[PDB]
Amino acid sequence: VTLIGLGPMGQAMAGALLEAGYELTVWNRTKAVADSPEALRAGGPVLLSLTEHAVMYRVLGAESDLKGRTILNLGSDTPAASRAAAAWAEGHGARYVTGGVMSPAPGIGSSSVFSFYSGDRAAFEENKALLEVLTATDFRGEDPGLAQVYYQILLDLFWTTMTGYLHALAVARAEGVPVGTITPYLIEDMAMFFEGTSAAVAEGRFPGDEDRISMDAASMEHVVQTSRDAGVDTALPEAVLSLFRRGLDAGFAESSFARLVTLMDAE
Amino acid sequence: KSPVTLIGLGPMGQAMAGALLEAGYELTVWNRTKAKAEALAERGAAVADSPAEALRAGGPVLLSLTEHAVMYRVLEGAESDLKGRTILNLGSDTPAASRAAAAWAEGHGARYVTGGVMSPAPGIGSSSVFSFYSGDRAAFEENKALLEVLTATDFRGEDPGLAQVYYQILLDLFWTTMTGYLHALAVARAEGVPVGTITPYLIEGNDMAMFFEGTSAAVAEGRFPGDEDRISMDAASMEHVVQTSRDAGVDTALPEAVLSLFRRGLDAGFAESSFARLVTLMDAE
Repeated sequence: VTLIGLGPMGQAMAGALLEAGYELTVWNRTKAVADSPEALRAGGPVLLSLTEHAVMYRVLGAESDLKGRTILNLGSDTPAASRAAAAWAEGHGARYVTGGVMSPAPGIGSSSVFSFYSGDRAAFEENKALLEVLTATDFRGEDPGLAQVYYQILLDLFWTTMTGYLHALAVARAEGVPVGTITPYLIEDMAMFFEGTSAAVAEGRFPGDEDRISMDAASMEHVVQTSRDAGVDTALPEAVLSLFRRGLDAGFAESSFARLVTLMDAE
Repeated sequence: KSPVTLIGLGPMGQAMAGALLEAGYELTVWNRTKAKAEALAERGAAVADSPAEALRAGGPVLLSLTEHAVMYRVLEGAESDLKGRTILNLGSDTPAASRAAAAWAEGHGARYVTGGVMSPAPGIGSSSVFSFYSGDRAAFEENKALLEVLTATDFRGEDPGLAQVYYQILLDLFWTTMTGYLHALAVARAEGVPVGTITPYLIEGNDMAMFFEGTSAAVAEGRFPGDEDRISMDAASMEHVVQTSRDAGVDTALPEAVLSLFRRGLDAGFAESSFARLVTLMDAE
């Protein structure tokens, strides 16, 4: 097996592969082992863990050596970029599969994490056992963009939740509530709210029994004013309130919160 | 049996009234318009003719209003009747408003307790929900059993603002999370992934408890080592999220606002630090 890209994810992936008995070949620009991107010729599938797909085009003028190779791109980027990368690779005679690794670096050895895969079905199966060294696998289809669609959707919720968490902690600190005291309350049931919200969105109808945008908007005003009074930055909660206001402007006052999705949807 | 009075009959008040009736309390209510109370009167509630009369009924006084300013208006005729009463204000507002409301009430000889009810209306009465309380300790104890009819209780201290601090902190995370969830769903719909398919992944994909604990610990510490995860990478990750949304034609205001915080981190020189260090950009002076 060969691996290019030695950020934290790549180092962790390399270590798991070594510990599992694979004959690993790596190339990196830094000193920190193949002499050139040579690495493609080592014979294994080629794992990429780069910051973006644009890096793949730079790092690789070895395009002739792609013929007959299998590229497993485990770095994240847009679905469009992933589809373009696949087409480029296949144009030089390689097979291509996209991975969306749903774990931080320290989780890479573990049993509790998974990764999405999509692209070349045969190439995925040939390397499934190798990929299971890193995380459990979940192949979604032959469209090389699809694993990235899933990945980016989940990361969207993730980062929005985490920045909200930080803001909540900033309010706690500003109001004299210790981080150790508030943390268990922040941690402890979103599953229930998610399920009901998904159901309502699936339906098409957003009845205002259970919650109403006019009251939700007032609730969010109090959050923002509480942050202001405490002297904490209010950009994030204002952006959240901004969606509610848009709902009100659209005439949604008596509808449930879920109807706001129609303000975010594509045409 | 035991008497209780309630003012404010929006959804939350209506739910609270029903629970109290079902638990055998002698309830008295007052409202600006007579219609919303006839319903509870049919179920055995006394309806008072004025706010003053409602205060006199003899129980603790529960408030479930839209904001604390409303308390000053509806009780305008009735300040003299506050002497010796206990106010349990279960409506949400700012900590500063809650402190002011308590001081005013105490100035007219009442005791005051603040509630932050962590349940939607339909959950009132259930076993799985709780509420924060703060303010007058004795008054909380005297009415604890009554309050446990509505939700489990969690008394935090004598500062009448404190329960609202907790409440607002939690709602801050709650709404930010929920709007993110909606945005995620919009991307799913735009990209042709069915809501039923993506939903279990959104619910189960990342165990947030673990990330929260580690983030809190790091913030408690005071430094933010990038030796496993770093703001330059986190920023790039967020760029891909926003570009994915753009490509799909979905509204991008929310993910931009999230990205904006990472860019501020970069501008401040935080590229090599962990994500938690962004808290110092949000902190009070």
